[PDB]
Amino acid sequence: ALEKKISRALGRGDVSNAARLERNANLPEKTGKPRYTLNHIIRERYPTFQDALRDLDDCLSMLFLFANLPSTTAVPAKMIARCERLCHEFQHYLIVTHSLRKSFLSIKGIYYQANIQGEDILWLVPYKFNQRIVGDVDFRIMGTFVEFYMTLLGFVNYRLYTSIGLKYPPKFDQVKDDQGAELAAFSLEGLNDPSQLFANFTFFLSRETPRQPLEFILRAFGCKRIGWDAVLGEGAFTTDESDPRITHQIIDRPGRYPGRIYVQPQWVWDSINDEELKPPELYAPGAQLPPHLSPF
Amino acid sequence: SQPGVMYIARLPHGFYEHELRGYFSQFGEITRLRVVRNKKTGASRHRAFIEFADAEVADIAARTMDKYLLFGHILTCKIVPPAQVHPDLFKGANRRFKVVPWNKMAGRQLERPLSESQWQVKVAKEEQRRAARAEKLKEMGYEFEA
Amino acid sequence: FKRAEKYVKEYREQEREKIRLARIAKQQGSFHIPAEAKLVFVIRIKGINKIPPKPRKILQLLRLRQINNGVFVKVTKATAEMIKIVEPWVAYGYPNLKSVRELIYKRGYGKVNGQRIPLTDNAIIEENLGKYGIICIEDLIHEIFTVGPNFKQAANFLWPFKLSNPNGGGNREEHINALIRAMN
Amino acid sequence: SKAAKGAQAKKAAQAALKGVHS
Amino acid sequence: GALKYLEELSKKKQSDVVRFLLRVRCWEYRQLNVIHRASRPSRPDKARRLGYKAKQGYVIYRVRVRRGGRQLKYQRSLRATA
Amino acid sequence: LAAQAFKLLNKYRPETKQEKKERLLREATAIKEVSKKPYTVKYGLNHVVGLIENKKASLVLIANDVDPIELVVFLPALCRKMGIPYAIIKGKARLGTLVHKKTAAVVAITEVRSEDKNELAKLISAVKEGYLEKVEDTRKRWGGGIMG
Amino acid sequence: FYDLWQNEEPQPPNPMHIPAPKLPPPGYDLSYNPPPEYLPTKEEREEWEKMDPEDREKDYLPTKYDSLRKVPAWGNFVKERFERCMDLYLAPRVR
RNA sequence: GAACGCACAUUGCGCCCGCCGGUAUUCCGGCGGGCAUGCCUGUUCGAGCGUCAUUUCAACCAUCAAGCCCUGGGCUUGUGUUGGGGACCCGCGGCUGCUCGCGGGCCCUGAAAAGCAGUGGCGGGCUCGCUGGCGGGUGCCAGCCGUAAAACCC
RNA sequence: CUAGUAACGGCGAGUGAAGCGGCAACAGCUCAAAUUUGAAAGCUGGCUUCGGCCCGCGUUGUAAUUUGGAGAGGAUGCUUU
Repeated sequence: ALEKKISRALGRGDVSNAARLERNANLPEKTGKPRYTLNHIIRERYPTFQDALRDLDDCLSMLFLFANLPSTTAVPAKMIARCERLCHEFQHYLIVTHSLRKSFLSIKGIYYQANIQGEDILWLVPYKFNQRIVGDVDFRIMGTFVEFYMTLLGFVNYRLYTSIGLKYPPKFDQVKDDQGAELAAFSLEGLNDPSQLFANFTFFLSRETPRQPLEFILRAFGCKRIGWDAVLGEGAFTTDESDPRITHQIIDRPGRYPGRIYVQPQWVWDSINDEELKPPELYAPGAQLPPHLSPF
Repeated sequence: SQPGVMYIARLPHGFYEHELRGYFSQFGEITRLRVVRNKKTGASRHRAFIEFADAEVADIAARTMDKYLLFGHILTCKIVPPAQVHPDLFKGANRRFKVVPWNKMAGRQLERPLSESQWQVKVAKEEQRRAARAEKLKEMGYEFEA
Repeated sequence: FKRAEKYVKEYREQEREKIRLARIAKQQGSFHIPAEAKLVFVIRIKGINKIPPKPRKILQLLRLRQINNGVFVKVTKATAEMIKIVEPWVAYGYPNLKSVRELIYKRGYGKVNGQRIPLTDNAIIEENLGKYGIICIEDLIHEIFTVGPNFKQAANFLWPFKLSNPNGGGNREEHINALIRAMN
Repeated sequence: SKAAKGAQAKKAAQAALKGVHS
Repeated sequence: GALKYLEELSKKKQSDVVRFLLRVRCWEYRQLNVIHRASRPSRPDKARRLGYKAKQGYVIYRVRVRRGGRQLKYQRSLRATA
Repeated sequence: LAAQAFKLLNKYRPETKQEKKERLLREATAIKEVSKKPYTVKYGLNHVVGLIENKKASLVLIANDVDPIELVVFLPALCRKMGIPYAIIKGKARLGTLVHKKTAAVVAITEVRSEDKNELAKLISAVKEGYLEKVEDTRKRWGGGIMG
Repeated sequence: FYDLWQNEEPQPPNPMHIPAPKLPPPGYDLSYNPPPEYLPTKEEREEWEKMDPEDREKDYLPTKYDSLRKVPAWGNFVKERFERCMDLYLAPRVR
């Protein structure tokens, strides 16, 4: 009926009444919030939190892909930005509480397994690359899946942040995010084996490496200082290679400081998987890499 | 099968030559068209004559475009009767009316070097026109020299 | 069927564009911009139906014909004159790092052998270019942002971007970021 | 010939007076 | 304003305009129901002077009544039967 | 001509309820913490008839589908008698959209702001050259018939 | 924002609601640097590139890579991800 | 019973939303709440060879920039005009001359209008000749310039 | 009371009032025909944290002003809530 009213206002020549009716409609392109109120349905479907985590497996998988997916008429840009912000807030929760346990990467992308309240969650992210959506696909049911899982992940994030005492939503400023802060845009303030891995070391990732996943892994297990290039992002350490503070630098190429140690991301992944510090000599650049394993 | 000449007046600035031909070519085939324009400056006088091959389509166009409010101009679309058609009325039809800088020609003719005796014609013209002006201002009284 | 008001409107736009082209051609093409070369994103918008010959030649030299096409262009004196010629059809300005990064990661396609493929593999872009120093997609990202000698071949390699039509989202220096933010 | 010209002129007159849409 | 003109027109019921309009309406009413709801008064000046207001709660109802005698004449008026 | 007239009358539309309450709230808070006469399209049958009779109206647009047609039959003759230019338009719903109502039997314009007075004058001349003389001979004749 | 679990009490799951089964854990065959026992032959890779999609018992073959920059992104990801969505809402669940 | 889910002379027979008990998500039984007609106001849904509107007639020059000079006042470049008529005053180019051009001063007129159109070229287009190349005609040019030759085009 | 009068009537049967006068009781008003036009100022519903917010009716006329022993509009100076 309100769509009938806004069409009536458009056909009647009343621009101001059209603006009032579209303000009243709360249409989900100028807002990014889900179009309907879905509190009661997700309350009745999920009575407790571990079922919310069990479906949050697929929910968070959908949202990470959707944040790496482009925008069309059925999927606008503002709730894609909300997907990005909400996924990044969830990653901030994981890197604060160290709830991530396992991480396995592949030609799918990367699967991640995290335990929350004794429940395992597996969720998959593809790489930072152009994905073609050729074929016969329906994007309206995609948008329904979108708003459903914004509702679920927003309420799960609020519940988990209240459980850990962190304030929600944590603030982020638009200047540094518009400079490319990515995971450094969101500031989190505490009041309104994983830790021993990378307790006190120094990490730098180069211009070739995917910045998002290795930053997620490094911050997830409490590595204190991780830096990157100026063009990969903003809000990091000094980007100069001549700084002697950085001990391990992740490179994958076809400087050469003696005090600095040149390693490859396979070394990071096997150190995360095995928890036994697989050696950098065996995973040195310029040589054929010995295989790793999927620990699942 | 006689052609029908059409007088269109109160032309808006813009409805000049090819727009007239196209818009009334939607109405039917045009044999000729001419916009009356000024001599000194190339500019329309808000007036035009269009000759169609069919007289009935000319009457139709003039009837349904007569009092048309176009760009603040109410048009004047009247069919000139066959007896009152001037013979060489479409003299410059289907031709561009080029804008020619007459005053720039006059100035660069004033710049142009005359050689030896046309300056003698210059001073001769100067002297007897000064003589006539001297008679005119000696009628009232004002002396000059040189 | 087309009415007379369209004809007179068309003629008025063509005339105004003709005097404007004569004005810019007569006047010495010096912008109020420092002589250092810059980088600007250019996205062309619907405007005048009939394009004069010099603007369509400049748009073809800047490869902007299809719906909602965008291209990065250097800023020196000649390019400033070119973009000042085609001002009413284009909108330009300084992009941001996240703007170019997201714009190439969501919509980055390549041209080889006169055909347009999606960027699927880094092996594809390495087979396409080979030996000018580019080795991945992040390479042409900071080649677009940080100035260098490899602008022309990289710009010729990339298809220009067919951004989705917005739902309501002169010269400016920073509002273009919000434009491409809503254009994507 | 003449009938086609008359029909085209009447169609153009109806398009000019009563419009084209519907 | 206009109701004065409509009152003067209603006072000429055999003139061309009013006769034409009365015949066309009679044809339509004859083919409708005997007692049918009228959206608005056909004679707004007459309804307005009798107390009709364009307000929720006011209704017009058109009704046809067979004319003629009941030589015993019906002492009840046809308007009362309506 | 209807498009030109509706361009002018769309320039001079009245205000909706929301704009009126918004403006009145603005004056109220300005008083908490100068104007000229408003110029609008005049509507309503009795109001417009009173404007025509007092020679205040400048142009009158009469709808052609008033279901009790007696409400408007005298209006062209009245405009002819008092000298106000008039025209018959297609649609009472069109005049209604202009005045923010469902329908409008007749609208009138009396006076305007300065910046388009000339335009109004041209429009008046337009109808009195484009509609009034094309109607002048057929306004007196009976219509219809099945002769043939 | 207000808390969703303001008054939380345990609720017994009724037997008719059948939850969707979770995705299987990742096997050893899906690493991009797998052991040499896991590498298929080139003839098997050609036969995999030959016949039609969705005719396969297994949708992936392991491919060895020397660096993360050498790893590309498979785009049908979205569609197969899209595929499983209508699974959970159009492939019915049998207990 | 006006008597109102249907019948009524039977403690009978249906539809919609729920519950309980007895083998029970399937079977049976019972229970709770609703289901008449005319009309008024509102809501929502739907029909009509009843009816209108749907191909911007808008804005977009510099709302100040750049350069001088003695850093405090100006100067310079930024070329942007509807068309006619008149019972006038001139100036300057032309013509053997009448007169005609270019530029002023004074009036009048609705964004008004009823032939009078003539100045030389360069290119491109069309056309017809000679064996892609060579030559001329043109009331073609929504292309330039002012006679000397270009610009533009590819 | 007028008054079994006037009036009407197979002028037979008969039928049959009213004004005035005395008294009881007393009380007056609302619309339509006007342009609020310098501002539909009017009203039914629904939502309510009850304070103010939405849809609708209505310009083919809902408020105010006026009702012919009247009235309106200006001016004017007192008197009323």
